[PDB]
Amino acid sequence: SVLTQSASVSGSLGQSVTISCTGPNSVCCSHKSISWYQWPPGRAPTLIIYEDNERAPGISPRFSGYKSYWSAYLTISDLRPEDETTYYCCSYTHNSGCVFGTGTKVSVLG
Amino acid sequence: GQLVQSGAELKKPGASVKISCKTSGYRFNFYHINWIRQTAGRGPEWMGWISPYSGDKNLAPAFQDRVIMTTDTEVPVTSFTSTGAAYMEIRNLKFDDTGTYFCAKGLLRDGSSTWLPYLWGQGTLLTVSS
Amino acid sequence: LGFLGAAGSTMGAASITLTVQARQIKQLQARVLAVEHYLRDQQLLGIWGCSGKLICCTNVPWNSSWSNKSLDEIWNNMTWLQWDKEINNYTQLIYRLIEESQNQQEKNEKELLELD
Amino acid sequence: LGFLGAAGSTMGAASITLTVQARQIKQLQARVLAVEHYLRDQQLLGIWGCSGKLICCTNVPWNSSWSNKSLDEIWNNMTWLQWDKEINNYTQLIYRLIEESQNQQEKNEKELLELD
Amino acid sequence: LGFLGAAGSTMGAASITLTVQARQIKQLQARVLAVEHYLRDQQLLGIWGCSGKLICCTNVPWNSSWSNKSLDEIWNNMTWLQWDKEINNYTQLIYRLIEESQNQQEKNEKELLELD
Ligand SMILES: *[C@@H]1O[C@H](CO)[C@@H](O[C@@H]2O[C@H](CO)[C@@H](O[C@@H]3O[C@H](CO[C@H]4O[C@H](CO[C@H]5O[C@H](CO)[C@@H](O)[C@H](O)[C@@H]5O)[C@@H](O)[C@H](O[C@H]5O[C@H](CO)[C@@H](O)[C@H](O)[C@@H]5O)[C@@H]4O)[C@@H](O)[C@H](O[C@H]4O[C@H](CO)[C@@H](O)[C@H](O)[C@@H]4O[C@H]4O[C@H](CO)[C@@H](O)[C@H](O)[C@@H]4O)[C@@H]3O)[C@H](O)[C@H]2NC(C)=O)[C@H](O)[C@H]1NC(C)=O
Ligand SMILES: *[C@@H]1O[C@H](CO)[C@@H](O[C@@H]2O[C@H](CO)[C@@H](O[C@@H]3O[C@H](CO[C@H]4O[C@H](CO[C@H]5O[C@H](CO)[C@@H](O)[C@H](O)[C@@H]5O)[C@@H](O)[C@H](O[C@H]5O[C@H](CO)[C@@H](O)[C@H](O)[C@@H]5O)[C@@H]4O)[C@@H](O)[C@H](O[C@H]4O[C@H](CO)[C@@H](O)[C@H](O)[C@@H]4O)[C@@H]3O)[C@H](O)[C@H]2NC(C)=O)[C@H](O)[C@H]1NC(C)=O
Ligand SMILES: *[C@@H]1O[C@H](CO)[C@@H](O[C@@H]2O[C@H](CO)[C@@H](O[C@@H]3O[C@H](CO[C@H]4O[C@H](CO)[C@@H](O)[C@H](O)[C@@H]4O)[C@@H](O)[C@H](O[C@H]4O[C@H](CO)[C@@H](O)[C@H](O)[C@@H]4O)[C@@H]3O)[C@H](O)[C@H]2NC(C)=O)[C@H](O)[C@H]1NC(C)=O
Ligand SMILES: *[C@@H]1O[C@H](CO[C@@H]2O[C@@H](C)[C@@H](O)[C@@H](O)[C@@H]2O)[C@@H](O[C@@H]2O[C@H](CO)[C@@H](O)[C@H](O)[C@H]2NC(C)=O)[C@H](O)[C@H]1NC(C)=O
Ligand SMILES: *[C@@H]1O[C@H](CO)[C@@H](O)[C@H](O)[C@H]1NC(C)=O
Ligand SMILES: *[C@@H]1O[C@H](CO)[C@@H](O)[C@H](O)[C@H]1NC(C)=O
Ligand SMILES: *[C@@H]1O[C@H](CO)[C@@H](O)[C@H](O)[C@H]1NC(C)=O
Ligand SMILES: *[C@@H]1O[C@H](CO)[C@@H](O)[C@H](O)[C@H]1NC(C)=O
Repeated sequence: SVLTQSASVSGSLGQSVTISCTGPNSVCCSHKSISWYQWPPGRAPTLIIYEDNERAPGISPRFSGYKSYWSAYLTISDLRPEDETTYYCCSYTHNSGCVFGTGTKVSVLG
Repeated sequence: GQLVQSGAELKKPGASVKISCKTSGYRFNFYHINWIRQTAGRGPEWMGWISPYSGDKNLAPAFQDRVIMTTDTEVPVTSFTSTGAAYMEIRNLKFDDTGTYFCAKGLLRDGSSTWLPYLWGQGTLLTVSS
Repeated sequence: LGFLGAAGSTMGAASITLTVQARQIKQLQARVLAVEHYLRDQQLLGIWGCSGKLICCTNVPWNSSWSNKSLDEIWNNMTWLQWDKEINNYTQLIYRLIEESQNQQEKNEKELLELD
Repeated sequence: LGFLGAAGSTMGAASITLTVQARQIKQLQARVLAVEHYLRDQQLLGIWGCSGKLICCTNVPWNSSWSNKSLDEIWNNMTWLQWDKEINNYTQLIYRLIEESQNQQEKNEKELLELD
Repeated sequence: LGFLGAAGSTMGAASITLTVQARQIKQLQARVLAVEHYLRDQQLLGIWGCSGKLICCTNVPWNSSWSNKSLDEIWNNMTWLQWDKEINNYTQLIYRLIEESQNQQEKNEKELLELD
């Protein structure tokens, strides 16, 4: 994929964790919006963030997006074992389909 | 709001397959129906989407020559909910086309995020063997 | 579109048509009733300080108990028909709060002018 | 408090409750009559330039012959019922003066519209 | 001058007198009808944002197809009676354009206020 993500991120329980999403400026993030998903293997994904700032319904306050032209970020506050899953970023526009990134794994320590 | 997909099926190479996506608990015509593929060697891939309302569809360039999308006419249950189904057909299956296929529906009726796959079906496996 | 043509549209989309619906022995009873119907809503706007306006912002804060929905969830994901049902039990409460806020504003502007 | 519950209160206290009273073949005639009374008062406010306001300041100076009471003697020492009785014979003079002041304002507004 | 006394005067002269003319079983029908006419005209002014004013400027540009006359040809050379005949077939079109402009204006005022 034109989008890339770090292979993995980690932190201790209760620690904040940040996940980057980057690519060519034409894909991320000039004139583009990035959405974020949880996607456990063997299971359907859940939408977490859309328009880089808005939480999807049913999503805990601990999840929040941040943005820069070079990269979109997802930050998870209060890291829990419940969040120990694979995440994907998706670049999108109102006139185009989703472009998925390579994804990242999140590990929870202690 | 729930989406239900056709169960897993085994195919020979070059075979066509048809996958249903039954819907309930929300108005079928109000949201875009998205299709997403996941394969271990490729990761998630967008297969495009079809509007249940206008019939308009947007296939990703990779799938424009192989994927056909259609929908059923919705049947109302309440003034604000209905049932119906979307279907997708894949022509000329390859071993590279194996893995889980998902049905999903659009997030909003309007705004720039309207087509995002907010709700997902459980997904089902497609297998190709000689 | 047309009269109520926007009824199935989203609440945000519907706002472009507000003027379409703002306009518009048994025959005599029909005529009197139409007048009472019209004046009922105009009376509320006059009390609220919203008279002459299609869209009128107030000083009353939204109470999340009335709805916990995000602005996208309301404006880009709902019809006005659905919205009225969601807050049907709170509509009169909201109306009274608007009236209380207007009367305090009228009083405060008077006091400002008394000082100046 | 309820409808007219403010009637025995001082004029200053009563002013906080104005919105409470702002609300609200024989049957048909009664319905028409109720509408005429509502509109009668609204027409006066429109004539005075006060339409859409619960409290409306004018450019008419208080004329001491109507009452010699100080503001404290009026606002904190009287009810509105008592006040109406004290100036009951001058209300028509006051209404006419308000209309005359509005007429001058409209002439000035017309000039301003052409200027800018 | 009195009610309709300006009718034979030019439109420009007449514009001065609008203040004067803004004022002023079968009886039941007469009373209902008088109310309907008052409210019909006020309903349009409220929708247009022109309520409370005798003269109301809008943001709608004049279409030369409605009339090719210069302002002097209209204001100093015509009665309002003659003018109404000239645009009798365009009046409803003009009204709709005013209404659309008001709704776009208030939507923009809302969006401006969202930034405060
Ligand atoms: C009844 O209910 C239904 C369902 O709720 C309502 O329908 C929903 O209506 C909303 C609002 O209109 C739609 O949202 C809008 O969707 C478009 C994107 O869709 C576009 O892409 C399609 C891609 O498919 C192909 O074509 C493209 C062409 O480039 C190819 O590249 C692809 O490869 C594919 O071949 C395209 O097909 C669409 O065009 C067709 O369909 C549309 C549908 O609405 C028709 O109008 C077209 O004529 C044509 O048939 C279309 O291009 C988004 O772009 C919209 O976002 C913009 O507009 C929003 C309006 O509110 C605005 O808020 C956004 O910010 C954004 O505006 C931006 O872009 C504008 C472009 O002009 C700029 O002007 C603006 O300044 C800003 O930059 C919007 O998200 C829903 O999709 C639609 N839902 C469904 C399922 O169809 C319906 O409205 C209801 N009816 C009534 C009366 O209420
Ligand atoms: C019914 O229709 C008629 C016809 O249309 C209409 O009469 C026209 O009225 C307009 C004004 O609305 C007149 O146009 C103005 O005339 C001004 C005055 O110039 C001369 O006339 C003066 C008298 O006019 C008034 O009184 C007569 C009756 O007496 C009446 O018919 C007029 O309508 C108007 O009410 C007169 O005093 C003046 O005096 C000059 O000549 C005498 C001769 O002895 C001399 O002694 C004086 O020293 C002086 O030289 C003169 O005779 C004119 O000033 C005015 O222009 C000024 O005002 C305008 C508007 O503010 C400004 O834009 C401009 O820049 C100037 O400041 C203008 O030209 C028109 O002339 C009338 N037409 C005719 C044919 O008489 C009636 O009003 C209509 N009635 C109603 C109720 O609507
Ligand atoms: C029916 O009629 C009765 C009698 O007129 C009304 O009762 C009066 O109500 C008014 C409004 O509440 C009272 O006005 C206020 O009285 C206060 C009395 O002081 C209290 O505290 C002292 C000790 O500090 C006690 O001794 C006393 O008994 C009271 O408990 C004043 O303190 C108030 O002054 C403050 O507010 C005013 C108004 O804003 C300011 O101008 C002052 O500067 C100050 O901030 C105020 O004067 C009045 O006293 C009551 N009268 C009596 C005899 O009790 C009823 O209200 C009326 N009912 C209705 C529905 O109208
Ligand atoms: C968009 O709305 C749907 C449905 O919400 C309901 O239907 C809307 C049209 C409107 O009438 C709302 O006021 C209604 O509440 C949302 O889908 C719901 O999501 C919740 C949480 O996951 C789920 O429990 C519901 O079952 C879903 N639908 C129904 C009918 O229950 C959808 O999330 C909204 N999209 C947003 C906010 O982005
Ligand atoms: C919010 O609404 C609920 C339900 O009406 C009410 O109990 C609560 O007091 C309200 N909160 C405020 C601050 O008014
Ligand atoms: C005040 O009112 C009296 C009685 O009507 C009147 O005679 C007097 O002229 C008025 N004063 C002014 C300035 O109008
Ligand atoms: C207030 O008005 C009442 C009723 O007229 C009167 O009895 C009382 O004496 C007045 N108070 C003062 C201070 O004038
Ligand atoms: C003028 O009127 C004509 C005929 O209705 C119309 O086609 C044209 O667009 C109008 N011009 C403007 C500026 O509105």
